[PDB]
Amino acid sequence: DIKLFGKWSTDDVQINDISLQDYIAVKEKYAKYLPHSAGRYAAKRFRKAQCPIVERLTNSMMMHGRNNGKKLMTVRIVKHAFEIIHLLTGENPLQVLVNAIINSGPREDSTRIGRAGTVRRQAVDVSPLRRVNQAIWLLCTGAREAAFRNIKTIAECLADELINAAKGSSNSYAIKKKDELERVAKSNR
Amino acid sequence: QPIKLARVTKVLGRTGSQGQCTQVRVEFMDDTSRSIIRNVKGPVREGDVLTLLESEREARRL
Amino acid sequence: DKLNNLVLFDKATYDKLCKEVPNYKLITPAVVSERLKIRGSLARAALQELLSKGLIKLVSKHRAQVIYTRNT
Amino acid sequence: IHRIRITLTSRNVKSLEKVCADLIRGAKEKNLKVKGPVRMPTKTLRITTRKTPCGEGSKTWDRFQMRIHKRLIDLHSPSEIVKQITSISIEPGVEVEVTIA
Amino acid sequence: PGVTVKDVNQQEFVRALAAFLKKSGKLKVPEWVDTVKLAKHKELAPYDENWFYTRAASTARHLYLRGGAGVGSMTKIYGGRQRNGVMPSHFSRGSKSVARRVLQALEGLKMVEKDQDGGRKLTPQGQRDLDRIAGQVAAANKKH
Amino acid sequence: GRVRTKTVKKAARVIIEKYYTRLGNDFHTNKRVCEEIAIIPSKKLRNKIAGYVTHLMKRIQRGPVRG
Amino acid sequence: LVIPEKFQHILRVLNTNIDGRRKIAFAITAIKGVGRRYAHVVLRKADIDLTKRAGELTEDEVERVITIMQNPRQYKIPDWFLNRQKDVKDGKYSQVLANGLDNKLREDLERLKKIRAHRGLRHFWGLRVRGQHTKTTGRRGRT
Amino acid sequence: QSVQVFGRKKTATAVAHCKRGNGLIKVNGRPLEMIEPRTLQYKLLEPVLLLGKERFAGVDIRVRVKGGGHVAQIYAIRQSISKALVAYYQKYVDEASKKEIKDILIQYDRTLLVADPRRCESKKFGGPGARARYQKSY
RNA sequence: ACGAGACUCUGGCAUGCUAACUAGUUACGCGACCGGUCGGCGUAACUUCUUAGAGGGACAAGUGGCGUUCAGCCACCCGAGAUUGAGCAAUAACAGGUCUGUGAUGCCCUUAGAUGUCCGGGGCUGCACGCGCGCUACACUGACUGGCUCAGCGUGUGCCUACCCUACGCCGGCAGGCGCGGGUAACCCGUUGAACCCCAUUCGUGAUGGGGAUCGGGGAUUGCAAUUAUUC
Repeated sequence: DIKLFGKWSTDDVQINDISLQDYIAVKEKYAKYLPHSAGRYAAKRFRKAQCPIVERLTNSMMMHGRNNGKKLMTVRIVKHAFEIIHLLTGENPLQVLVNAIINSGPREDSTRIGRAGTVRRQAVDVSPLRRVNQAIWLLCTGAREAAFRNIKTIAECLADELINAAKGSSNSYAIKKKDELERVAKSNR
Repeated sequence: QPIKLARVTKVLGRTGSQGQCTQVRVEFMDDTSRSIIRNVKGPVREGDVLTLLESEREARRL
Repeated sequence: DKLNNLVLFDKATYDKLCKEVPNYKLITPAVVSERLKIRGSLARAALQELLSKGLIKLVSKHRAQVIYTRNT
Repeated sequence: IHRIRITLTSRNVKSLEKVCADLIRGAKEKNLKVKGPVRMPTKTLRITTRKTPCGEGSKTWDRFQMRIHKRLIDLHSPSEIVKQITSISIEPGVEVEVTIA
Repeated sequence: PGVTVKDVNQQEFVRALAAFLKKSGKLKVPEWVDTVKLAKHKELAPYDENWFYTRAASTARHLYLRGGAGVGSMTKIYGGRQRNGVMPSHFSRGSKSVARRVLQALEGLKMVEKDQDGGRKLTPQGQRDLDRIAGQVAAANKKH
Repeated sequence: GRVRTKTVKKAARVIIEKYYTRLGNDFHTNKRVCEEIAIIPSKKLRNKIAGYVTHLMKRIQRGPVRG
Repeated sequence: LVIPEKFQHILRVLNTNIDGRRKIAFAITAIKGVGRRYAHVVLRKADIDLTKRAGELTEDEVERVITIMQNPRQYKIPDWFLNRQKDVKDGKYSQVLANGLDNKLREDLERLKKIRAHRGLRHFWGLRVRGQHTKTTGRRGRT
Repeated sequence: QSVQVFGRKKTATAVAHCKRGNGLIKVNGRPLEMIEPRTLQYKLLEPVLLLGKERFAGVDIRVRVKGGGHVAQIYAIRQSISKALVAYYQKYVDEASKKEIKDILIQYDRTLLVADPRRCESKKFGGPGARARYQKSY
């Protein structure tokens, strides 16, 4: 087979970015089944870029030190809630995933300029990689806080967080804090 | 606030207080007759595309 | 903080469960325990009873992660 | 009996290997069934210690290291030939022994 | 083309072994089941009330895998990290009394026999019974 | 981080200035001739010297070299 | 099926009101002797339905629990498992769980207080007598 | 009949002996798809799902795995299997079949034919971890 | 010229070579399964995984571009490796520390009302707060029944060196016991059956079962003595 997890279709992926697809793309022969191939992607600049999105996003689950390096839990926790998402939504655990991340990544940030600038900042464009990495962390942080002292468990916060991100709702922590940072930047333009 | 794409043609340099911005020249697709200078935040590449929220704004050059 | 949940059969536990609980599209022990505010022990007992009846479909089983889908 | 072993224990690899090659060549010269140089796993003793005499300054630990090596060679021969081939002007600093089965 | 002793899920294979043994009911239990702590890392009392059957089945499986597992091998199979609270924990061997009682309970019941190298091994009749169990449980869902 | 020390550069210059005829353009032959006609007490040093010798041969073909 | 009679949310063991919202074998931990592995042992030797809920527990089962826990001689459980092994005053090895006397047994320092031992003096000052360093640490409990 | 090509991952290793037989594969004297974690079963199963079962229906491969660490024990089984097939085909049958299988796997995954260069770095003194040092007093 | 680099040690490659019956493929009742998994055996091929020796191998070497077309840098083919990690580490100095290592010590204090091994009898295990190097913790990211399949470095039974790591049978919850005990070594520990997890009762959203951090009581092995239970 060539499908993700043997159930997720590989052929109905959409461009959906025209020319930003080069950094969010799962359509090649390297798109493997189980997102677990050790940590050889963080060894050189943009050798992470050729990695498929599913792999990096399941990698970004292990935070807080208590669950550091528990990639088995991460792949199980992604397989669960993937077998859920499409189910509750209906599309393709993939297409929904790319749409959710694209909707959860900021596009404009604020940076200080000059040798001694200490009063004002300036608006700057955000590169694909930076926003995607940040968005994945936001999604993971939202899942963690929906699983922290809350009635919801792991491998389930991710599903509804991704559904909200695809929907564009303010329920998800990701896009709501994206909007907060965007408002800060807009006041800082 | 329209959003448009422009192709990177020459990565001019790296600036910023501690250094976080890449100043780069981008040529628009739909015109190809006008190019601008933008400081993109985050790891950027050569020949890729960048999403700008404002086309009338340019960062400091040199 | 504190969450007082009933730990015995009562009027609310059995009612709106034969249809309205599988009437949703997403059913899990977390989902049922949240949309009914009952302990997961009796919820899992009812789920096992219904599975022995064979009207809901299991996707995953665990002591902390069980997945159900409508089969009626 | 035809069950004779010889044991060469040392610290340097060059002198021990030259001695082993000399012994194997000499035992090959006479028509002997000799087992080749068996290399026992070298053992290195690690000693991380204080550098300063009195505790003062930075915690710099001297990792003194001694590696020792052992070779065992079996051969089926008259023991008189074993004695006559042992005294072949062996290298200083190598300990050579003869073991019976 | 024959049947493999380990072609089944070892978890479900050992569960089938426990079910077969408790259907047989031959293996006895000692009088006390509440005195022994049963694990230097344990925090409470075991919640099975039948852990002797599972222990015997698992130990017979282990003796099938390899022999010589005498008094000194079993205690370190389940022995492990022992929480000392604030102190960094350390490895502690399993309780020797209950392990020795298990060794005496498995002995003398026509499944475990003495071997030249010490410890004990599995009598071939028990191996044939386990192979029959494995074949049946394979035909249950793996051969249909 | 692949700048050549003056030992390698000077040895390559001397070898090229004395033994132009023997050496060629393939590193695996320059290393052999260099180890033949020189006392190089290390394999790594010989590899570095031969690599810079091959680079110097690629330099001379396009024109005379200053050094 | 389920029991509609006798249903009480309180299991009175020592004229006390314990929380019934907790499941069995864990809610009874509140007693000064019953709890942790002690409760597990007494309910395991009680031979009752440990898989049932606390609400479905009947009066007869709590009565059986009281009978088994009153007599450590009911099932020949050795004395060392108990906390009052090798008792003071008189050699005592049975079990009696009751309020108003258990704290006096806890007040076993007064006997050694009367012997003015080093342990007695250390107990007088409220310090950790097991050799714990109290040089300047220990700021909790003094405001 | 036997190539014994082995395969490495961390300090752990796996040896896949390949012979002419029924085509069935055994690992640790056991069938293939019942490994207890059941999480990375397809990770080691990749060769079959990539090259097809027919390429795996003419060689009997017995794989033995030894080395500390359970995740280190896995990730060498599939590399050993691929290397065993490559060596067996090159030694016995012809070049073209092994060429196609190696080309397909490499275009899929490069790691299936070459070992991992990564290994655990030593720990230098003055700190709790490998690179990390003790907390300074300021 | 010194320092840097080179260099020494270490690892990423050796189906090329010298090779062992301590570790081991491939090898037929013996121990068995309706042609197949099973550390109980022995010679055979003589080394692939196993150990360590000679070597060899990587050189910004081969392409694309940038570069005062230089020194170099950035990507790709190939390759095990396209920056493995340490050791050593220069001028000249600090009134830095060490006279509590010195039987290396100078000069004052010494020269018995001593400034030592002798009872160890005697103490930093004494407390009204803060700075200074970590672990448990905050859980439905996991405590939790066990089903489990697997390590690396190495000290290890004594020309005054008594102190050694661990299997058979039994006892006991625990410290241990007795007969030979396996250890001149990869033969013995041990196919080091260690940490998480693939599951098995509770918790199903917590002050509790985790936090046992503070007070009761039971035992052993080197201890003339373990009180201020230091030790399990």
